[PDB]
Amino acid sequence: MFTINAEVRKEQGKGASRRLRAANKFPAIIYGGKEAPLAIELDHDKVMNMQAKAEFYSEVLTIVVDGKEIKVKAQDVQRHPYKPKLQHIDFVRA
Amino acid sequence: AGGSTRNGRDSEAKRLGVKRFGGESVLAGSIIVRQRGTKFHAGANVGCGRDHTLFAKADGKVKFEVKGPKNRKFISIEAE
Amino acid sequence: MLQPKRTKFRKMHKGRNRGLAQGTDVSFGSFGLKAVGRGRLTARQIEAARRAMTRAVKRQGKIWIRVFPDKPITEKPLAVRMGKGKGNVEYWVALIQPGKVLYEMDGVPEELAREAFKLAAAKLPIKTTFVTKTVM
Amino acid sequence: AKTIKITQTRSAIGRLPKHKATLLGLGLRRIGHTVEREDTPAIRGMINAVSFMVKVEE
Amino acid sequence: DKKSARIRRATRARRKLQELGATRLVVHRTPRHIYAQVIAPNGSEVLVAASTVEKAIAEQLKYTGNKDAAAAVGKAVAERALEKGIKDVSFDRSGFQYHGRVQALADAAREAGLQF
RNA sequence: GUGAAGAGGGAAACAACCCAGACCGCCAGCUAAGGUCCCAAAGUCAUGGUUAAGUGGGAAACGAUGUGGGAAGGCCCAGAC
RNA sequence: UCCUCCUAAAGAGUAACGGAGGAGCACGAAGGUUGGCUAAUCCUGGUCGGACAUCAGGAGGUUAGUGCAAUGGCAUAAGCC
RNA sequence: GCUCAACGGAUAAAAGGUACUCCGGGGAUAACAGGCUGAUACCGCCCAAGAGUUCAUAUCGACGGCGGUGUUUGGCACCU
RNA sequence: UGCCUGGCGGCCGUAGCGCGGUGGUCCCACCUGACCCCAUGCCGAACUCAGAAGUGAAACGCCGUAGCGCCGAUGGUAGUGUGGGGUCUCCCCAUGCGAGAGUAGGGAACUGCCAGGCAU
Ligand SMILES: [Mg+2]
Ligand SMILES: [Mg+2]
Ligand SMILES: [Mg+2]
Ligand SMILES: [Mg+2]
Ligand SMILES: [Mg+2]
Ligand SMILES: [Mg+2]
Ligand SMILES: [Mg+2]
Ligand SMILES: [Mg+2]
Ligand SMILES: [Mg+2]
Ligand SMILES: [Mg+2]
Ligand SMILES: [Mg+2]
Ligand SMILES: [Mg+2]
Ligand SMILES: [Mg+2]
Ligand SMILES: [Mg+2]
Ligand SMILES: [Mg+2]
Ligand SMILES: [Mg+2]
Ligand SMILES: [Mg+2]
Ligand SMILES: [Mg+2]
Ligand SMILES: [Mg+2]
Ligand SMILES: [Mg+2]
Ligand SMILES: [Mg+2]
Ligand SMILES: [Mg+2]
Ligand SMILES: [Mg+2]
Ligand SMILES: [Mg+2]
Ligand SMILES: [Mg+2]
Ligand SMILES: [Mg+2]
Ligand SMILES: [Mg+2]
Ligand SMILES: [Mg+2]
Ligand SMILES: [Mg+2]
Ligand SMILES: [Mg+2]
Ligand SMILES: [Mg+2]
Ligand SMILES: [Mg+2]
Ligand SMILES: [Mg+2]
Ligand SMILES: [Mg+2]
Ligand SMILES: [Mg+2]
Ligand SMILES: [Mg+2]
Repeated sequence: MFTINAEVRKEQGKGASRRLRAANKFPAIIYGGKEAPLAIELDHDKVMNMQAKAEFYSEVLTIVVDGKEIKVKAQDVQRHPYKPKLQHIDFVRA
Repeated sequence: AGGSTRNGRDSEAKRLGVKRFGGESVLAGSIIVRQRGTKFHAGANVGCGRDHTLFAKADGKVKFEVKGPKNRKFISIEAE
Repeated sequence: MLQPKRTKFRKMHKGRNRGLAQGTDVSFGSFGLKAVGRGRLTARQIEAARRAMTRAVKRQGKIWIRVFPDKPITEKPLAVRMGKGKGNVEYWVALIQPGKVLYEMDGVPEELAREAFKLAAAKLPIKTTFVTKTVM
Repeated sequence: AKTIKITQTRSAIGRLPKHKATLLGLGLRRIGHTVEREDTPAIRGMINAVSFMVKVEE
Repeated sequence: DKKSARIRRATRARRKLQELGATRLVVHRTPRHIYAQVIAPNGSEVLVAASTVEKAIAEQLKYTGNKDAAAAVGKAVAERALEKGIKDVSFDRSGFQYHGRVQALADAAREAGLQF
């Protein structure tokens, strides 16, 4: 089981996403179902450790945003081209 | 000393293109497009020349539009 | 030495080598040698690094080569002035962007692939790194 | 009447011709020249275009 | 197949009348019946129509798909067109040969008063 | 875009770089780039860190228990190294 | 000297002893119009007849064709009778 | 009626030599040398397949890679 | 008004293919015949004419079906205008624009005029 803590992005775009990855974070999005897509932000080192397991990309994950748990699955991940880092993750609502 | 070439040539630029754009009021007979083929096609009140030149048969504003099943580009003169 | 058999044209512009790469993930095999730097390689550098890892695995396992040198590089001869046509095609390169997986390998352990890709990377001008097959 | 103060704070020597025309449209002439213009979107667009070398005072 | 080749055979003069702005008479021909309709230059609505499927025309006839039926149709559509004030049209053969029942129809419409 | 056809201040000196466009005069003031120990105008300013190489104040592949910070890990008072 | 493409930086235009190719004609029908038609290639079967003549069906759907270079066009065919 | 094709066509009609040479000019343009550069050259270094009885690194060092100097052959044509 | 069908359009693949099913009162289609109108570089195949015995087999139309085709966000990424910066063959920062591909998902078209048939 993986429990991830997230925060709703106050601002979006290229400059913001570069600036989060400056401040050791990275954006993600939760989508799927009838609910609207949710633009979140994660801590990079936690999720980078959690993703080393295939359990991460197989099991159902709990994302806590505003104290609201969301069971999702890792649909797709954008990785850094030559560094062991994460750019962005798509989460599908289970 | 030595060398040569075989690739020195090129031809003159024929100044094709779109001479009057959309929403641009023209007189009758005004050349809209010069072109080789029918990259565009003649719509309403627009004639096609010998060299596939698109000219206005009437006066009014140019309307670019895509019609037909093949999504071909037609040029028409709206009335005004 | 890798080289296109036919080409539609004999010569090519110098171009540029900006942008990020596309062959980023380890597609086929298990271990990969990923380019970090930027530049152009050649068929000689490719074949030398292939030899160094084929010998380092003692032809055990399977090696993919993801790149192919398709860009011809011309040079003018010595004591020839700067005019009078484009120079003659001398060798072939592959433009390498950061992130390009250059080689892949499987059927061997990880440590053997490390020492093989290190022996190969000593023949290559660009700075490389070692990567593994990521799930997703 | 929703009018603002615009003050040229940098020089216009090596700047683009389009920026020089924008400063002429604002009526700015020299540095430190404080001018008083109405607040329209067209004015705000010129200020957006030369925001590096003016200082708008609301 | 045959339907498609008839359409290909017709779609040149149809597009030509489309750019001519011509009010157009459309003939359609079957082995049993023959159809006619006068179409506005927008091509989206009709003005008059006649056929051998109508009872008022078909009951006066022997067989619906002969030349005598085709002349009675072109006469009826001409009398309806002149009733509605439509006089000058352009005949669209709709990929048929101008021959036989089609020619007898257009000759009947010319004789009744249409102008093409 | 500048020079050419454009001076001034700065980059030691340095047409073309940075700031900035010289009507004239003044033993007045504010600033730009760039700077503030002395040559040489102005902070030996403040606070918190890093560097020990005169690095700063010239250079690569590569090499190395230099050193600072961070996240994780596997052995361990059932006694680790 | 002329034509076509790239260079040419999504209007036009744009240079080099830059990269690649052509033209210095032909046609009294290879023009006009009306009417009609629709390719390449492959598969199977079939007398001489064979990888490949002609014939019949099917796949395919313009990968063909355009008097000649290339580019852009072309099914309403500008292609073919 | 012109391959006036040197194709905006100097004339209807035209090839060469000069170390016997001369004038006007040019560092707008070459040779010498300087300068920039450093492909080449030279000097180093990296990896280490191998050779060296065994043994990569005593001595060499394939395939390939990174630099330095300004020293050759050259490039440009900034001074004269 | 409902259903079905034919014709002419609009639109131009969420509209197309495929697979399965289904239709014949009318319509349509095949279909019968051809001395004639007309036709075949031979051939009533086609074109055409005179018809209506048969069949919906084919074709067409309709219904269904996600094997495709097609459409397609959100977020991010690439790029880039201006300004600024660096270790300057390439990148970064502020700001503005913002893809393509891909993902979720959608999706087995919609609509107008006239006419006819059967029901109502
Ligand atoms: Mg930006
Ligand atoms: Mg000056
Ligand atoms: Mg100065
Ligand atoms: Mg200096
Ligand atoms: Mg000075
Ligand atoms: Mg300052
Ligand atoms: Mg002082
Ligand atoms: Mg102090
Ligand atoms: Mg252009
Ligand atoms: Mg442009
Ligand atoms: Mg022809
Ligand atoms: Mg025709
Ligand atoms: Mg055969
Ligand atoms: Mg001449
Ligand atoms: Mg000339
Ligand atoms: Mg002598
Ligand atoms: Mg002299
Ligand atoms: Mg000179
Ligand atoms: Mg010499
Ligand atoms: Mg010299
Ligand atoms: Mg040097
Ligand atoms: Mg060298
Ligand atoms: Mg030994
Ligand atoms: Mg050694
Ligand atoms: Mg060697
Ligand atoms: Mg020297
Ligand atoms: Mg030299
Ligand atoms: Mg020069
Ligand atoms: Mg000198
Ligand atoms: Mg079916
Ligand atoms: Mg028949
Ligand atoms: Mg059936
Ligand atoms: Mg987007
Ligand atoms: Mg998109
Ligand atoms: Mg569909
Ligand atoms: Mg269907």
